[PDB]
Amino acid sequence: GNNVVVLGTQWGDEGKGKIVDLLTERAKYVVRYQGGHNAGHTLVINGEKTVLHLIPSGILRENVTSIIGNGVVLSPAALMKEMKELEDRGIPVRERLLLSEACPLILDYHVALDNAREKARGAKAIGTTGRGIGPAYEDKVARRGLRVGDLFDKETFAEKLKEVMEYHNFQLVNYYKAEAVDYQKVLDDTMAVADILTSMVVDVSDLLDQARQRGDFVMFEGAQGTLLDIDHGTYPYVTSSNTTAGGVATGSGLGPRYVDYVLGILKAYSTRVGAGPFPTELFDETGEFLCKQGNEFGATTGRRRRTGWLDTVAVRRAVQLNSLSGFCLTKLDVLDGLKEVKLCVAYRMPDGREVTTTPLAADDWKGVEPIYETMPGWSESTFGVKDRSGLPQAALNYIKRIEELTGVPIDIISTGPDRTETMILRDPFDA
Amino acid sequence: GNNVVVLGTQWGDEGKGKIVDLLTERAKYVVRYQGGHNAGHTLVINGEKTVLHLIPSGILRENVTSIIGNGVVLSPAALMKEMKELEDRGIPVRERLLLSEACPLILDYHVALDNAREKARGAKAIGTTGRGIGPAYEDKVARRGLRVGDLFDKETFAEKLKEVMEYHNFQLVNYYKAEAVDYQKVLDDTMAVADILTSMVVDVSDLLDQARQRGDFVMFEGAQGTLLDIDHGTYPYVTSSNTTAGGVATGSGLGPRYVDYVLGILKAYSTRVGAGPFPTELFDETGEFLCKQGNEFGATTGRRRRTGWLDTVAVRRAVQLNSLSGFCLTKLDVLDGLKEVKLCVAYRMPDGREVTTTPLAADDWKGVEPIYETMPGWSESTFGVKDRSGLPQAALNYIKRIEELTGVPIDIISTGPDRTETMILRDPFDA
Ligand SMILES: Nc1nc2c(ncn2[C@@H]2O[C@H](COP(=O)(O)OP(=O)(O)O)[C@@H](O)[C@H]2O)c(=O)[nH]1
Ligand SMILES: Nc1nc2c(ncn2[C@@H]2O[C@H](COP(=O)(O)OP(=O)(O)O)[C@@H](O)[C@H]2O)c(=O)[nH]1
Ligand SMILES: O=P(O)(O)OC[C@H]1O[C@@H](n2cnc3c(OP(=O)(O)O)ncnc32)C[C@@H]1O
Ligand SMILES: O=P(O)(O)OC[C@H]1O[C@@H](n2cnc3c(OP(=O)(O)O)ncnc32)C[C@@H]1O
Ligand SMILES: O=CN(O)CC(=O)O
Ligand SMILES: O=CN(O)CC(=O)O
Ligand SMILES: [Mg+2]
Ligand SMILES: [Mg+2]
Repeated sequence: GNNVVVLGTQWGDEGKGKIVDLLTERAKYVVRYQGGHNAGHTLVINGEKTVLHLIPSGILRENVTSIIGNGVVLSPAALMKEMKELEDRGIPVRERLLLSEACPLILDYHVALDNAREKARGAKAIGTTGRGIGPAYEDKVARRGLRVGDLFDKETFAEKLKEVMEYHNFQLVNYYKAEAVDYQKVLDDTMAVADILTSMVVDVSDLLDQARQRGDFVMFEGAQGTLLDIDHGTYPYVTSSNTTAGGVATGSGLGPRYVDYVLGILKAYSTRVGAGPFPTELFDETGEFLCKQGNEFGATTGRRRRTGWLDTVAVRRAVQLNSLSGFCLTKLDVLDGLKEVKLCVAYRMPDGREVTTTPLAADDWKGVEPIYETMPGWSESTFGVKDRSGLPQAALNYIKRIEELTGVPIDIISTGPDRTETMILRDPFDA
Repeated sequence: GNNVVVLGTQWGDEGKGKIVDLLTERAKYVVRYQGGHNAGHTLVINGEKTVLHLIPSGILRENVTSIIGNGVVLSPAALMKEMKELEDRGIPVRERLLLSEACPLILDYHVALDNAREKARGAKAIGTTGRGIGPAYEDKVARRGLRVGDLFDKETFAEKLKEVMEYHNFQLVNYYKAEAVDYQKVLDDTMAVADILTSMVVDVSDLLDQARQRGDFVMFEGAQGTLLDIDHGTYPYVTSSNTTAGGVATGSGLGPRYVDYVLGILKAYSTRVGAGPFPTELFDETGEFLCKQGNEFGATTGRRRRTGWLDTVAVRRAVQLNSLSGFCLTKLDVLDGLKEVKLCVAYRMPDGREVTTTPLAADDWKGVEPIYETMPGWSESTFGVKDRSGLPQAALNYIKRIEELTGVPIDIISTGPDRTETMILRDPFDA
């Protein structure tokens, strides 16, 4: 179909950035619909690396108009920092990026709050990226938050900013005993980039509606992953937005009935950065192997990622929540050399029951044990293979099993960080 | 289709409760996906009235399983209050109601906070229903909020409740100078109903997925209305949840691609309860007429509702945001006796431009003027008419014009508060 959603079926870092950059060759628009700069999407073109955070992954293509939708919490600072970094590399961001006036603004005090809250949790810290994401979504739903639209009146903005900061600082100092955030500083930093930021404003809801009516190709790019979903993830160890497919509509304004295909980015194994339940987590040599071979370190915080086997129980939950149309199996090449590979096919509950369904809130995942199916690995190299024909049978079997267990086909297979180290068996845009 | 969404295309109170109760005769499930008890849905069967708030509008049908989805903020108090009221009237709520463990809990301190925040806004008060809705969504996205799932461990719950209340009370007394909320009282009130509440818990995401695979008829019932949407409504004069169609997926767990038909409940004229922009608002005799004839008073707060002409510009925004399949025109009977009727077809911006599109944030609606198309009214009574044949031509013309202006057909016409005072031209379930 014309409207394709690319999102993470696990705990993020599945390879959304690459696949979005890969598939947008035919797209007219690329749209981020939730999250903020907590995301870290890595693109590699002819060996050249690019890490995006707030800026959509279609920014490297000039035929594409990248769009930061209303569902996104936007940090003017982060935007300018990335804009300048990309512009110095020949990417004219301002010319291909548009954003929603309904976007909530992330400012310094949000970060201070983020840090304070994480501190107060002590050993039970969520392990946020400390980018102020949570607090920004909080001011939004509370209805005191600032939005891009507020910037259109420099005067009234300063007033609104002043009272909201008086509100937060009171808490930062009196309740948390932390430094206060300077009103004037935040006002100046923001005012220094107001004209640039506002010149990219557009009515995204309307734009996407017109694009749909014209049959334009639109790609929605998700951030984080399904199990980090504020509603359906391992609460409270989740992000504060809806990472699941439903967030596409709320975060862009496109009517939900206009989603044609949902592509789940599925990593051949599992990773998680931040605290929280991880049934198939490995602490042995294999885990260490995955981390090393997969270069698993947060593209945003650089923190070492927790590793584990692919979890079919957890992935099946992602199938139903996102009404997945197909998967894109990534980093299959990272498993090369393993004597055997395992995939969780069931959970052994603390009371002894065997289930094929996942617990909701984090607490409920306690004591849950993974039940594995063990398959033969392969010594052959699959790195960069662009044809299923060039893959070992053990790998094909592993692929087929995943499909059988999930009931969803694997339409794309990635064998390397580069845009071309991939094999598209079925393109979402014409499927 | 099998999955039909019924939601408000305006500012709420369009008549969602009636139409849901009307159409669920063929439904297996009815699902609320956002909001809380701030909603007020009025059902009238053979003259008998029922006002629901938290409880879905399919509760009066025994063949229907009502479901409070995860997107809903749930007040244990409100639930029990409604449960007992309905049970004393022969409606065995506990036997036909199921709810999500992922639902955030609304407790007394949320109400206190709600009241405090509204006080702090002074003359710029949002005009919330003071039910604690906003604060509950705030604790949720912040990830400190309590959920139905937490109730499964009475011990750990008290601990979690204790620390979150210490957090909020600090603010209530030190920052707002308001009374504190008693921890023990909240703990006892909640514990007094824990067993009842938890006995209705079910995995809603999974349930709806199985129901979809079986082809069961599912009706999603929205609360509030499109322009009250936290993202797309007249911010900050909106509710704190996504009232638009996209909220169906995030608030229930059903994959977005599984929405078959979206039915927009459209009142023949406009009403708004709470502060905020209202372009076609009438302060004359006609406005007073609408209020009186339409018995316009919040079914939840009893507050007099602001009235005005039907706004096609604002409604068109609802068309695209919700990817509407059709409308259900309600309270056509309330216009009987008017010499002429008007419908806004364009906006005159403050700078002089004529536009057919709506402003986003409230501030941006300032100075906006409505441009009307005036049509002849009708003296004939349309109350209770169950056949389009029994409607005056002027009414048919008014109906056709609405369709022409919006590009969406009016599949149902309501002519009275009773379930039967209606005419279904096309049923969403088989259309
Ligand atoms: N070996 C290998 N690396 C890949 C593949 N696809 C992506 N990567 C790399 O894996 C990492 C994924 O992290 P990240 O970019 O945070 O994923 P995202 O957050 O989903 O965009 C990046 O460093 C990519 O360059 C693949 O198929 N094979
Ligand atoms: N005259 C008339 N009243 C109606 C009709 N449909 C519903 N009502 C009444 O209009 C009111 C609508 O308010 P409310 O129930 O809050 O609407 P909701 O919040 O969308 O469910 C109720 O008192 C209904 O009984 C209709 O077609 N005609
Ligand atoms: O900062 P936060 O409040 O969102 O942290 C809350 C939890 O969310 C985790 N986190 C946040 N963003 C991403 C991420 O984004 P990507 O690159 O788009 O896939 N990939 C992986 N993990 C992520 C870290 C915390 O446990
Ligand atoms: O209490 P709140 O925070 O949601 O108030 C924020 C604003 O939302 C308005 N409000 C809330 N719920 C409803 C409503 O629900 P219904 O019966 O389902 O249609 N119908 C009409 N207006 C409503 C009142 C405030 O301006
Ligand atoms: O690329 C995003 N993450 O992995 C998050 C982080 O770096 O913490
Ligand atoms: O029926 C719901 N509303 O009208 C809200 C209120 O009563 O304030
Ligand atoms: Mg990443
Ligand atoms: Mg109502």
